[PDB]
Amino acid sequence: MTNIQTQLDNLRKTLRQYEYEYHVLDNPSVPDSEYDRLFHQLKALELEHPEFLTSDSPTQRVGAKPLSGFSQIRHEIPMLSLDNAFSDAEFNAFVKRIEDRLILLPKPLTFCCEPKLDGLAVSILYVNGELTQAATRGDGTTGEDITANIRTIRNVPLQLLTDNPPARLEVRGEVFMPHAGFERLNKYALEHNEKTFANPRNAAAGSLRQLDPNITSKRPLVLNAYGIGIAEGVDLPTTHYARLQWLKSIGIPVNPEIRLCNGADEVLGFYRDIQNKRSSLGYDIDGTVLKINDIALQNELGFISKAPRWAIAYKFPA
Amino acid sequence: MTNIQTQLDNLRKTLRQYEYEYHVLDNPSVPDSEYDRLFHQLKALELEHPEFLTSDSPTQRVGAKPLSGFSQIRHEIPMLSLDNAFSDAEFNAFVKRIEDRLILLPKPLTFCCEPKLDGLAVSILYVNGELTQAATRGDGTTGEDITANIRTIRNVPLQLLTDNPPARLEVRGEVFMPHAGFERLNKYALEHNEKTFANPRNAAAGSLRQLDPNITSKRPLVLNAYGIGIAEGVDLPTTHYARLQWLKSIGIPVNPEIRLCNGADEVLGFYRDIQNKRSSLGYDIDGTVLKINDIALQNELGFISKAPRWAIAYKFPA
Ligand SMILES: Cc1ccc(Cn2cc(C(N)=O)ccc2=O)c(C)c1
Ligand SMILES: Cc1ccc(Cn2cc(C(N)=O)ccc2=O)c(C)c1
Ligand SMILES: COc1ccc(O)c2nc(C)c(C)nc12
Ligand SMILES: COc1ccc(O)c2nc(C)c(C)nc12
Repeated sequence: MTNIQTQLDNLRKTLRQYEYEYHVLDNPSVPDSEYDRLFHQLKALELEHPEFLTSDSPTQRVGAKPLSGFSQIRHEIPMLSLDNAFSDAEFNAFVKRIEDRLILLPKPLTFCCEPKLDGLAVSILYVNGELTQAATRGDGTTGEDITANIRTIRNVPLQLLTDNPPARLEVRGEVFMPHAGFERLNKYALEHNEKTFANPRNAAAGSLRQLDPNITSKRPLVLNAYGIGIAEGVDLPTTHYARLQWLKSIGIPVNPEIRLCNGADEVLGFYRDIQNKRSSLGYDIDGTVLKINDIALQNELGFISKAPRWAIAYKFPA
Repeated sequence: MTNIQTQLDNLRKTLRQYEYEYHVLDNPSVPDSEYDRLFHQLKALELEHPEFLTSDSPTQRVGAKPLSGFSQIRHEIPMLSLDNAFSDAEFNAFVKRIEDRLILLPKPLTFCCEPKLDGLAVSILYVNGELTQAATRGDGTTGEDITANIRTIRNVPLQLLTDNPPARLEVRGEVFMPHAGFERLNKYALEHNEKTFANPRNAAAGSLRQLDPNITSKRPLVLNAYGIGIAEGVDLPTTHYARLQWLKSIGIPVNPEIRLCNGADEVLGFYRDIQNKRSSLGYDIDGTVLKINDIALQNELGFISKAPRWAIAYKFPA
């Protein structure tokens, strides 16, 4: 044991706690100046004592050497697409189809309702708590290595916030750029002759495709986790909301506007409440993503492969 | 010009006409003995005058040398999957979802209704009328070269029945084995010590995976074309039924039980009529495949990629 290895560990633990509070809780216990005082106190010391520097330290978010092309990554568990509804009557028909397709319909049919961010789908792996690999969605089967670019996102933890993290946990989420960040960026490109971005979706996509993390660092990107992929060494809850609540408690950013709605009548109330809030969110939203909250019912219903909406195989019973 | 090149052309034209009548029309103009008389009259002569032998002659269906492993084939146009319904109430919900999803709902909503064969999905290419390539469905993106095995199917034309065939036409269909053929096959395996087949679906799959066409030739397989892929040099009709009627007129086998039904009430009548006929068809059927007959409405509705049945992105209007 030494006083400096004790100081480094203390600073790291504090700075991660301050980052959880600022980014995930939206409730920092200290001013930004305090957070920064300790940030460069740590950074200075790691450089004065290189032997005690760790790859997941809050000061090592940015890789100094720019990359020379992205590498392909075959996703273990596939990244699926989403079905879409464009009306109250169309949404109610999708529910009635599930109501019959199920073996037993519970009296309250609970749904985890969330806003649909206009963002880029990614998959982030965490091995024994620390971030080792990040990748784009791509076609769903294959994507690209955006690890050094995901590492630069201030609200993405480099280390999960738990003493017993799982063996391997894949966090699935959408990268996006909020309005303030988007407006600040286009002023800078205008003040320093360079291309401006059309809308926040394109700025985020363009920032993620950068091969120099130092550019990405300057881009004001943000993550919001929507699901889970690989889950080794853990017993994930039996509802989607609770799995989301669980990610929030281990250090991952999740959208605060997520709610549970019992049946289509309540779900339509949520869709309407978010449609009026569109004007005061601080980020873009295409709509609402609605999901069957019970995971057993999700595994009962299942998926549907690339297939027409104009054809159906109405099968016979035994 | 010579009398023998004139004889060969005449025999080929006649034998193809007799095959259309026997296999596609189910109405042969002559007895099987007449068809066979001419078959080996042609075969004998092609062998007495090898120089005038063609690769698409009715006598060259079977390749004499067995293959040494199948080659992979990347499908140009993808081969999609099918959605499924398990009840009257579930089917009506799928219709109501289409009724709203469309911009304009026609008064009569016509559907091309057909029986669902329990068969193996294939893709057959015809270049300037003659059969050049056949392939399995596989994952949808990639399949296997079963050209020499498809060539052996008595009801699959080696040459389209038209003086102006299209540039490239991909016929999409299901290979299956009828009951008589299936019962005759298992008696032969029992009488000559070999594995029997569980049901017609497995016998057909096992026959298609043979690398020696001579085995496939002996297996009593059959094709029924359900759709079209590549379509160069032709203006395909604006309805699914008419495209099917068109395949029937150029020499391809299509199921005779296919009918047009106006609206869900009539479609349910068809589903019921086929459910009672199950007992007297002479081949297996899992159910009924129902399709929106108008091709414009098909291109309006579109497809849906690998995606959950338990989730939906209810988007906002402009
Ligand atoms: C100078 C400076 C330092 C830090 C921040 C934001 N911030 C604050 C905290 C905090 N308050 O605990 C934690 C992480 C973080 O990213 C800004 C905007 C500017
Ligand atoms: C001996 C023999 C010859 C032909 C057939 C069946 N058949 C008949 C015709 C025909 N009638 O025009 C055309 C093609 C064909 O496949 C069988 C069952 C047995
Ligand atoms: C970018 O795509 C999405 C966004 C938000 C979601 O909740 C998603 N939920 C699921 C299940 C899937 C496949 N995609 C999602
Ligand atoms: C073996 O799969 C099928 C069988 C019958 C059909 O009509 C099909 N119709 C379509 C459009 C598709 C994608 N698959 C089909």
